[PDB]
Amino acid sequence: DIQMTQSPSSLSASVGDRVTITCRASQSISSYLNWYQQKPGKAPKLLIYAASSLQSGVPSRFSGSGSGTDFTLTISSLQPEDFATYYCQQSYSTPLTFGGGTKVEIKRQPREPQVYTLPPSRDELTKNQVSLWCLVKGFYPSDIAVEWESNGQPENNYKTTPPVLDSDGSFFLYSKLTVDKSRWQQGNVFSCSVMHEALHNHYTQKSLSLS
Amino acid sequence: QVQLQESGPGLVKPSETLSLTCTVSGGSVSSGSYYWSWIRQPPGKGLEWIGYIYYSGSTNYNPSLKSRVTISVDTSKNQFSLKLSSVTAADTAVYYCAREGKNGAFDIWGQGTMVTVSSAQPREPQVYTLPPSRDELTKNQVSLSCAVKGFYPSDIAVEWESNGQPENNYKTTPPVLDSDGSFFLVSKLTVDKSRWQQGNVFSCSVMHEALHNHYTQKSLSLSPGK
Repeated sequence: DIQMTQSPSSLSASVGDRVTITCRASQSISSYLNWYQQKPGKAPKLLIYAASSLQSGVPSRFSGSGSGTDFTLTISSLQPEDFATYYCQQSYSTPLTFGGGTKVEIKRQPREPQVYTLPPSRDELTKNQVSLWCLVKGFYPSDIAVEWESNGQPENNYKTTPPVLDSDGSFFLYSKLTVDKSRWQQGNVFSCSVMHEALHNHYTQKSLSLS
Repeated sequence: QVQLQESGPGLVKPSETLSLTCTVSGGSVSSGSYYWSWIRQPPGKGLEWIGYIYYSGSTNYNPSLKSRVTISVDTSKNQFSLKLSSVTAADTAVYYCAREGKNGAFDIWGQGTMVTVSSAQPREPQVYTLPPSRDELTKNQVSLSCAVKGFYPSDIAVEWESNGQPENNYKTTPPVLDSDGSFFLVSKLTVDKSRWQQGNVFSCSVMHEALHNHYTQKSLSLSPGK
C-alpha cells in the first residue's frame, strides 16, 4: 500500500496569492496523480489528471507539476470561491490512496462579532427544560470562545456549534444553554460571554432575561 | 452530462450488512474504459477507496475491506451496488459512488449518502423557529433562526421557503452532539429588514428519516396584528 503525504495540512492565504501544496509518495508513481477539490458538505471535484493535464471546465489558474515521487499543485491567484479542501490521489497501483488533505482558508481582515441573545420559542415552554440561544455572527477570524454565566457563576449545561462560514466571508455560530424551566420563569438573568481578538478589550457580554 | 446518485438506508445496526446502490443516469454502465467504484469518507476524516467493478463483473477490493465487501453490477438496470457485511461504528461515513475515467481517475462523483452504524434507536427532531433579536433590527438585514434539536442519527436536511418558493440566502451549522447523545443544529436565514417588518411569512422545512413522511414544517413571521 502506497502512503500519500500532503503538506501543508492547513494554510490561510490572501486573494491573489500563489498557493503551493506538496504531495509526496512513498514510491515512484510516474505521472499518475490526480488532484481534487472538495468544498464543505459537497462531493470532491476533479481538477487535474495525469500531473499537469487540466480537466474540462476547470479555470486556468490551477496548475500541477511533478513526476515520480514529488508533486505540487499551484493556484496562481486565489479567488474567493476557491475556499475548499484539496486532495491528491495516486493512480498507479492498487489500493488507490488519497492524500491527507490541505484546507485552504482565505486570509482577510478582523471583524467585530455581533452578539444576539434569543429567548426560547413559545413551543418549548411545554417541556421541563428550555433552551437559551446566543447568536454570534459577523466575526473574523474563526478563533473564538463562548461561555455562559449566571449570577457571576459559570453555567455548565451549554453546547456551542463550530464556526460556520457565511456568504460575506465572516463567521457565525449559535450557543445553546439548557436551563430548568423554573429558573427561566422566575426571572433569573443569564449572560452570554464572548472572547475574540476583534472586540474591545477582547471581551463582551450580552444579557438575557424574561420580559 | 452523466450523473450518479446513491440510495439505501442511512442507519444499520452493528453486525449487519450495509447495502447501497448507485444509479447511473445519462450514460451507460456497460462501457469499457470506466471503473465503477466506491469511496467513503468518515466525518472530518479523509477519503478511503473501497473498490471498483468492471461491467463484465470483475472486482478489485481494498485488502483491509476484503471478506466484508461485495460490489456488483446490474447491467439491465444501469446500476452497481455495494454490500458491506459485519459492520461496526468504524464504517459510519459518507459513501460516494464514482466512475474512474479514461484519463486518470474519478471524473464523475455521486452526491454522497451518509450511513450511520449504531444500535441506538432513531429520535424524531424537534423544530423551533426563533425571530430576530431586537438589537438586530437596527441593521439592514436580519437573521431568522430555525433550531432543530433532539434528533438521531445526524443525517438531516433543512430548507427555507416563503410563499411556496425557496429562499436561498441561508446557512446551516453542522450537527452538534448534545449531552444526551442526540444531535442539534441551527439554520440562519438572512432577509432584508423590510421583509420582516412587513409581516412576510417564512417557513423552515426539515427532512429526517425519523419524521412522519420524513418531513415537517414550521412557520416564522412577525405577526403585527397581535
